[PDB]
Parts: sequence; C-alpha cells; structure tokens
Amino acid sequence: TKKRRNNGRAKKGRGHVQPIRCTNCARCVPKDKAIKKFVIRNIVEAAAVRDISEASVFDAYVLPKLYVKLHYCVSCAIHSKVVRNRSREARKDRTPPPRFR
Amino acid sequence: GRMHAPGKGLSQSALPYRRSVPTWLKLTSDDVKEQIYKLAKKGLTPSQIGVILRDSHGVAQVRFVTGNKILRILKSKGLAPDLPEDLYHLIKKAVAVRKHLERNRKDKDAKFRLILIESRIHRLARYYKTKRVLPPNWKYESSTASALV
Amino acid sequence: VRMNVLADALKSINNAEKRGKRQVLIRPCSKVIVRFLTVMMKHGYIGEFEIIDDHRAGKIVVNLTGRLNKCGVISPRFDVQLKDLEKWQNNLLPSRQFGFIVLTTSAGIMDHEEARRKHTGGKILGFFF
Amino acid sequence: SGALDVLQMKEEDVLKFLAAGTHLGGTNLDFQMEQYIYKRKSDGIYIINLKRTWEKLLLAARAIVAIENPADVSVISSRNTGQRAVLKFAAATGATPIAGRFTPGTFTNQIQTAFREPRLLVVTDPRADHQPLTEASYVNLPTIALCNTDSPLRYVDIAIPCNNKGAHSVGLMWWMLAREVLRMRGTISREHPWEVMPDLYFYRDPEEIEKEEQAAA
Amino acid sequence: PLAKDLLHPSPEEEKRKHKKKRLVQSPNSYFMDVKCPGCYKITTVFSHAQTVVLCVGCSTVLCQPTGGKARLTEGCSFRRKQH
Amino acid sequence: ISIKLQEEERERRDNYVPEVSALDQEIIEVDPDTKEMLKLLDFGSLSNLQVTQPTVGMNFKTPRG
Amino acid sequence: YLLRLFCVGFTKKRNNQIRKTSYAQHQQVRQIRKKMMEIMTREVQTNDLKEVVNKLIPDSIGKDIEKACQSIYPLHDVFVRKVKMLKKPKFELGKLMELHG
RNA sequence: GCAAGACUGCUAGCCGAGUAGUGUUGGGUCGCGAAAGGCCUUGUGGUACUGCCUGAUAGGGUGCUUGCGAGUGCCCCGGGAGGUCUCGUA
RNA sequence: CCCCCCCUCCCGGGAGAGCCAUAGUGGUCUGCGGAACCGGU
RNA sequence: GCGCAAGACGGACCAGAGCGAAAGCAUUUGCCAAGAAUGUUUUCAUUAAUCAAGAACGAAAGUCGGAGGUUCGAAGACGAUCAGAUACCGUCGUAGUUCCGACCAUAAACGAUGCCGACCGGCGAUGCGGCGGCGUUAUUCCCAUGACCCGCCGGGCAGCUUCCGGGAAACCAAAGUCUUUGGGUUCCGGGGGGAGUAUGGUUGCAAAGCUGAAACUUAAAGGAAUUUGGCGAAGGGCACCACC
Ligand SMILES: [Zn+2]
Repeated sequence: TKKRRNNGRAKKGRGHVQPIRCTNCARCVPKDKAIKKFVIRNIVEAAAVRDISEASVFDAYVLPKLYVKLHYCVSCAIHSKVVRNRSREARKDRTPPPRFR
Repeated sequence: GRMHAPGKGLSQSALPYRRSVPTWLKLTSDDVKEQIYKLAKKGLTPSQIGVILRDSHGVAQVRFVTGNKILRILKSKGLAPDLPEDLYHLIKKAVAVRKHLERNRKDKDAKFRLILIESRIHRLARYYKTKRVLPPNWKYESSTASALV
Repeated sequence: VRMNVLADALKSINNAEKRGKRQVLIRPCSKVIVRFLTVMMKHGYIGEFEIIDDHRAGKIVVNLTGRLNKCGVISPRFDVQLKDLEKWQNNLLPSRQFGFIVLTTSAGIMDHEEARRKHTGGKILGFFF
Repeated sequence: SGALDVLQMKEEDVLKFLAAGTHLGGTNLDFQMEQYIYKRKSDGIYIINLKRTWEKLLLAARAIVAIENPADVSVISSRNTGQRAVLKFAAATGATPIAGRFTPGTFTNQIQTAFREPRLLVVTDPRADHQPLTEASYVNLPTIALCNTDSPLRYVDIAIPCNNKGAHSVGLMWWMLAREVLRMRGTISREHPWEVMPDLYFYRDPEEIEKEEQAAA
Repeated sequence: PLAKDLLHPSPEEEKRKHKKKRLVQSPNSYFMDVKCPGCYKITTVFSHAQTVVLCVGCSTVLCQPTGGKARLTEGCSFRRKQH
Repeated sequence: ISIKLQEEERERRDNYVPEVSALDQEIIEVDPDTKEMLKLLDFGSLSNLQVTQPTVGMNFKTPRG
Repeated sequence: YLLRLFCVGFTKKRNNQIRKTSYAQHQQVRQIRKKMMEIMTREVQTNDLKEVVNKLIPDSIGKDIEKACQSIYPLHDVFVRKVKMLKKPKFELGKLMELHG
C-alpha cells in the first residue's frame, strides 16, 4: 500500500543528497528527509532576566540570543513528541500550526 | 525529440506562406551570384553565407530570388569542397575532443560524448555513402585526424 | 515518431467527439484522409469539413453532428478477399444494419457494401460506426 | 432580449448599475466567465459587460415567466447579506423562499414535512451555496445563478454576471429582475415604470437599523 | 468551449499564440532599415542580426548581437518596411 | 421559534424605505476604462458623470507568505 | 604589515516585492565578488595600518560597497567580518610611540 | 508661408550661465553649481510645514511614547502662561 | 525664586527644488500648396 | 590563552531548487572541453524510432602494490545491564575510511511504474531564455541596460482541484483515449515451495556475477479496503470496587 503523494522527503529530481547527523541520535538520515528546527532561545528566558538586567553595569543593555539549529531522526523526533500523527482526511495539510508566542 | 539529449525542443526557422519576391527590394540575380562568388572565395561555409546575406543585403532567401540553393550554385562553379560542412565540423569536434582526452585521462563523460559524436559521424557516413556522394573506400579513423581535418 | 497519420487523425476526432467538440483540428493531411472524410460526409456522420492549404503541411477542420460512436483504424495494413469480409464484419461491426467497413480497392477508397455489389476487394483502411 | 426595440436597456438603469457597483469583479478569473469579462483594468479587477448582464437578465426573466404557476419557482439564500430581497420578491411575484440553512432533505426525501419539489431554482451564488445544486442534480430541476467572475459554474442553465459582494448590488439586481418579470407577466404596463423604491431590497448592517431607529420617529 | 470556431478568430488570438500553433503559418520577425545620423547611405538589416554589422563606408558600427532582437546604436532613425 | 411581539422590531421592518433612494448621487465616480465601456453601449457622455484619474499605484496581489 | 580582510554580503528584499525567493545568478555573484575584492584591496594597499583602521572604525568600506554594488542587484548588509594579520615588520619603538601620540 | 492651439526646463531684473567645482554605469544635448565685474522698468498675488544625517517639501535608512501597540507632539530668533497629553494593562 | 536648566501651549519675523500663476523663457505635436511624371551628371 | 604539525570535510547560506544517461555533484580563483532550452525569412534534405551481436560508464563493501593514515569504526580485548548476552551501553582496538594505480559488475541502483509520437480541462506558483506593458532604483532629462511589478511564449521537476476518463481499491491528468478490443517497437510472467538450488558453460588471481534444472509435497500462498478488537502508540474524560 502506497502511503503518500510524494516519497516522504524533498527528493524529486536528484536521486541522492548529502547525509546529515541527528542530535540526540546519530542516524545518517538524508537532509531532505529529516526534521529541522530553527529555534531561538535567549540566554535567560523568564527565570532571572530582571536579576541579570539589574546586575548589568552598562545602561540599556539587552541580552543576546542563541541561534542554533538541530537535526532529528524520525524515531528521535517522534519519541520527543516533536511531530504528531494524524488522520488520512487531513494528511494533506502542509500548513504549519499558527504562531503566537 | 533529440537523438542524444533526454529533452525535447522546439526552435527552428519558419518560412512564411507568401512565396514571392519582395517588391521593396530591387536586386537582380547576377549581382547576388557574384556576391556568392566573392564570399565563397573569401573562405566561408554556406550556412554563414546565407546568414551574412540575410543580415546585410536584406534578402529573404536565395530560393525566392533564384531557382536553386547555395550548394547547387557552388557545385555549378566547382568551389564546393569535397567534404560536407556538417561532417567537417563533426570531425573537427571529434578531433578536438580526442585531443583533449589524450592529456585528460580520467574523464568519463567526455569519453561518453566522444562515443556519441563518433556514432553521429558513423550515421552520417553511412548516409553519405548510400546517397553516392562519397566513395565506399572512405572510412574515418583516428589516424585520419590529420588527413581530413 | 509519427508514422501513421491516419490513426492519429481518427483517434483525435474520436476523442473530440467523445468530449463533444464541434470543430476539430488535424495537423497532417493526405489523399487518404480527404477521401476518407468525403466518404464520411457522403454517408452522413459529419458536416461541412474544411481544409487549409500551404506549401508545407495542410490542416483539416471537420464539422461534427454527433452522429458517430467510435471510429478506429486497422493497423497494420491487412488484405482481405471477397469470401473474407463477412468474417471481418461479423466480429468487428456492432451490427449489420449499420457500421461500415472501408477498404482500398483498384477503383480507390470505398466502403464494403458497394465493393460487395461491384465484386472487388483489397487492402483495408479502417472502420467506423 | 436584444431582437426587439423596447426590450433594450433604459437610461436610468445604467445609472443604477454604476451607483450600485455592478461592474467590478474579484481578483482571479475563471474559465467559464471568459465571455463576460471584456478587459482587465488596474488593481487586479476584471470588468463584466453590462449589456451582457441586462441581456441575460431578460433571458432569465423570460424563463421565470415561462411557467404558469407562480408558486412553483423557488429562491435560495444562504448568507446573511441577501435575506429580505428573496422574501419580499416572493411576496411580490409569488415565489417560494428558503433563507438560511437549506435542509438537504427537501427535493429527495419524500416523507418529510419540508418536501416541496419546484420547477425553477434561483440561487444567490453557487460557491457560497452549493447544497441545492447537488440536490437539484438528483431531480429534473434547472438552476438560475447570480455568479461572479471568481464563482465556479456547475449545473447552471442561465448565468447572470454579478458583483455579489455588496448588498446594494444584489438587492438592485433582484429589484430589476422583479420589475422585468412583472412587466413581462402583464401587471405593470411597459409604457410607465413603477420605480417608487429600490431600497426595498437593500440590506444594511446592524449599525444602520439602530441609527435609523434613533433618527426616525 | 463547446462550439469553438477555429476558422477565423480575432487577430489577438493569433498574436498571443506561438508562431507554429498559429493556424495560418507565418513568423513574427521582420526586416528593417536604419541609417547613421552623420551619413547619407542607409542599409537594411534583419531584426535578429546574430553578427555585428557596421554601416557602409566603414564609419560607425550599427547593431549588436543579442539573444533576441538586435539592439540599435543610440540616436538612429528607422521605420518598419512591409509589403 | 418565532415571537408574537417584541415591541415592533420584527418583520414589519421590511416595509419602510428612506426618502433618499441613495442612488441619485450627483457625481458618479467612473474610471476611464468604464468610460470607454459605456461610450459604445447606449450613451456617449453624461453631464452628471465625472471622469476620474486612473488610480494606478504600484501593484496589487498582496502575499500571505 | 600583511592583513587578510574578510567580507560578507546579503541581498536586499524590496518593499514592492511579492516573490519570496529572491536569489541571484552565479555570474552576478562572481562579478559582485570581483568588485568587492578590487574595492577592498584598493583601500588597504595605498595606506598604512593607522589610516585604514581609522577608516575602519566607521563603516566607510561598507558604505563604498553598498554604494558601488547596488547597480547590479540591491544588497543591504555588508560588514567586514574578520581581519586577520599574518606577518609584521622588524620590531621598533617609534611606531609604537606614534600610535599612542 | 499661413492658422492658432495641447504639453514643456532654468532664472527672480539681465549679461555673466548652466560657469569653475561637482559623478561613477556608459556615453550623450551630461544633473547640482556660484561668482568677480558690468548694465537696466529697480526687482512675484492666493496657498501647507521643517527628528541631525548621505540626494530637496521626493525616493531610500531610521526614534522618543505609561513598561507594552497607537491618535498628537519634535527648523533659526523674540514675548506671556503652565511643569505628570491619551486609549486597556501579560 | 521649586531652580543651572529643559519641555509644552498661545502669538510674530527669515530659506525651500508643492498647487493655481507672472517677466526673460528653448523644443515636440495638431492642417493647408510646393503646377502633374521618367532617367543621367 | 598563544604558536607549530598532520589528515579529513566543506555546515548555517541549501529550498518539494539546479545540472548530468545513471551511479552522483556545494571554499574562492585560473585553464581546457562538452551540452539542454531559448531566438532565427541560415544551411544538408528523409539523414527517422526502438534495438538480439558487441561496447562505454557505474554508490558502498570486497582483493592485489605503494607514501601516508586525524576522527569514526567490522572481527577482537576489557567492565556494567541480564535467570542466561559471546546483544543494546561505555573504553581501547586490526583490516578498512582519504590519494595514485589493477579488478567483479552487485543495491529498496524503486518514481517498486520501458522509449518515441498524437490528443483530451482549469487554477496559482518556481527555474531558464525571449517578448510587450504603469510606476520606482545607478546625482534629479533620454536610451538600452541589473533589479521591482503586470501579462504572453517553449522545454523540465511540480502543487491544488475536477463523477472527462480509468482501476479490485488504494490512487492516476496518466496507471486515460480498451469487448465501441489493432500507432511503432525492445525486454519480460503463468498457484505456492523446492530454488536463483545441483550439474554444465562462462568471466574472475579473489569473493562471486551471468546462464539456469529435476524428483517430491502442497490448496492455498498473496493484493486492496470495512466492522469492536489488540497495542511498553498518541490525544481527551471518568471511578474512593483508583489515588491524594
Ligand atoms: Zn534522533
């Protein structure tokens, strides 16, 4: 039984792409098949941001962020509840969930 | 589709239905004939001759101002070469590819393109032999690379 | 490449009739096509069909009345006899009250009934019903 | 519709068309509405030809008055914009309205209380209201549509090019259709128009009902 | 369309289509003539030159080879000829 | 369910009409494309119609991603 | 003094643009790189270290870069990302005193 | 040669003058651009404002705001009065 | 004196390359006839 | 934290994007050679399509000879897990991994769908080349130039939708134009095991690659989808025969 419209990745005219490595795993999943994440994280999220700011010598100093990205294998991503399964009638929904915060 | 390329193309000339001499042009046959004579003794191939005539002298085509094409005129004079121009260019391209592959050893796709152009040379050679413009003892090899350049 | 223009023409007019277009286009043209379309219009499955002429390749515009069901081509070019065409029309035609078999004889492109009444036969072009 | 002399458009109908905004279309373009769009103007808006609109209005009005039973034609509305128009049109002409949640058990289910099979169906828009099209497919029932240049056309006998995003345009088109069908039936004579009010079919948003209630006595 | 008439449509319909999809077969390119502003002799040139051409008298180059139609030298008067 | 009385704000509202029809505006805002549309149907020009400038700015078709 | 100046550049998305891709061809990038190398090597080989540093404390090289490269494809973000030194001349004291005044 | 019409850049009285200087995309009739000096009727009515900044009252960067988003506010000189503008506070 | 100040409101004087316009103002387009045709220098 | 030295690799930029016949291909620069598409009122004029013989290329792993081999890491060595692990896990670790040659021609080398050519609907996008048309950007006026926008043309990866139509259904704009059965052409299969097995030939230093049985047993082996299952599957709600 064929499952999807595509083959499950972003290979449609190439045949082979470069392999990448997972973060919590080490599987050599291809780049067009894996799951990426462009996460933005501050140095202090909500824990002691006022304690950091009031201890700062420089007036009007803003904390920087950490723009790092991670690569997940499919089993590693489904174990960490990153992606979730759904039904067949809504499986053709490429649109991401909405962003608010 | 093409006979070696994977893709299909559509790009060629398209003569109009109107088979007539252009009324705005005032040219006879003798002046354009000696223009063919001069541009042929200058040392150019007939495709470039048709290009330079329809570029400079404003002629639509020679077939609409005469009753024959370029190579028939050149063989009527006798200045047409014994080797056809497309076969000459294909042999020159094959000689250049083999000369490049002499010094570049590990080059697989260039060798494949050499095989393809040798197949083209073979197909045109069988066609030109069976239409009685070349003698049957003619045969293309690598050692003829300096013979028919 | 294209090596049977009549099969392509009949398949194109069959597809365009099944969709229901009124005026169709055929990119090649030949003697066999124009005599086949005249015997079409004489027996009454089409209307006023046109043709454009140029010095390269003519095209044919055919008017339709919807009085056709399916119009196929025998490929390759088979030959029949007078004691043989009944075998073809029994296993090919949908009935004997309608459906015609066209064939090329010595007198030209013509259908099987006047070939039967004139007692001659030859190679077979196609069929329509 | 265009074969005779008196059936052509009048002088104030063009003014009502240009006032109500019955000439501008959406953003895209369909492949069945190609013969009503003449030329694409700026801001990605296509223009319908108003002569075509008036002509198809005459043809649809003729098809409506062709039957001799006034209570056998049905009008359908789904969205909250055009609601009073079809109701007062059925009050004037004699039609049967269904406004708001067209139940699917009307033309097919023959045991229900709301079982009425009509002869002609008039839909406000096929895209916004497609349920009576599917049920009209299952019985001998033609449809009349007020379609826009972005509305898909399917199971439609007579198509009216319209701008169905403003309530004034839909109400004025219903007003002219009612005017034409009563002139063709023989109630209002052709030599004198009955044009007393086009705002009988105009819908206004729920601000203006309170505003006009406070303004009036 | 159902009864789409392919006998004689509007000329915009043959304009928007391809040069070979057109039911009457005719190309789109044309012949033209153009001069030099400081000269008397005027010569003709095709719309797609594909070689660099200079006007007669060996004074100033005229056209430039492009992928499409040949662009002309700045400050030159021309008109399309037809027959 | 229907209500017998809720102080006059019922289906009697679909009876009245404003005294101004809101259609006889003295100035008609018409683009020149619509002017060349209507110059060949039944009219050629109107005194109550003002020909406006074609509001052609930059573009249209705003994106959503 | 021998240096190794690095540069980086990102293209500018127009406010009128609707297409989200906004890439550039390889020859455009090649000619931009050639112009960037020529402009960057022109401003250093003519002057000493102090003058090119005083030109490098504001954005003057970068201002020249988005002055000269917007004619081929509009780009907005160019910083001199890293300057690496390789070799120094013979050690002396007058230069060290004259950089301090 | 006749008939008058629609559009058109600069100057603030004119010559000086589109003149030095001024630009990298490439040229063009090529933008912006004073003068010194000299000469004449002796030099425009109604109509808005101006966050430094590269190129103007334009294009292209880019703020302060109740901490959060926003309506108002932000050229040189002078006179009086006041010293906590507002809409909801994840 | 709430002030070294600074800010806001009310009222005036100066440059501008906005609109309707003035004096010196440069070109494009809108019709009519070159008595009427065929070649050489 | 500062220098030296070796080897490997070119992230983020990188996308349902490009190129190539496929296997595959990402630091800049310099040289050589080839090619699709676009445009053409240029040239030869049937040179055409598919292909038994035969031929080229071909991921990793494998074998033969070398300098040199960072990191990772078959077989193996040492501890914990475990009723029992010579498995999962950790630390070392040889051959290998990279380069120059010499070879076998095997993958889910799969789009599990042969090539060419004709036809049958739409929508909105991206990539190349050409084309027409408002308005902005490279000292303020023009020109084509690079970019922005609106439409058109041809080829390619495509996406959405469609009682066109097809299919056992999953699904397909081809897997369609098929009992209303014939466009041209190459390879290839008849219930399931035995068995890609033994023999024979063939190539190879080497592993194996190609070719390719018989006896006997067997009435099922298989493909699609539905109904409550049953999940150390996910997500909601309830119970003191559950908890705080
Ligand atoms: Zn993982």
